[PDB]
Amino acid sequence: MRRWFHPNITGVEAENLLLTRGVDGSFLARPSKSNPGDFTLSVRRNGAVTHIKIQNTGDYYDLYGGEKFATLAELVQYYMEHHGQLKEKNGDVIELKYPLN
Repeated sequence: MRRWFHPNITGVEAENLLLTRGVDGSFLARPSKSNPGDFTLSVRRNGAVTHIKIQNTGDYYDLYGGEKFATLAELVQYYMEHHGQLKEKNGDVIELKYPLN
């Protein structure tokens, strides 16, 4: 739903927040600089932060592949509930565990 969304932050303030007040599995979503309109999930795992690109085609949201969603909040809820399905690049499963509010 809402509190893990941070309109207010840069990629670097996202890594700050997650490394000082996060734990592994902490995540937030934030507007993208790499492509406006889109958003990006900054996820903490193994002490580091990964940034995953969320596509907004204006017709649905996805992770440039995968299941399609009408809303951002629905995308994040599916991946919180469905633990094996978010994988970045090298098939590496990433757990969306603890929202960084």
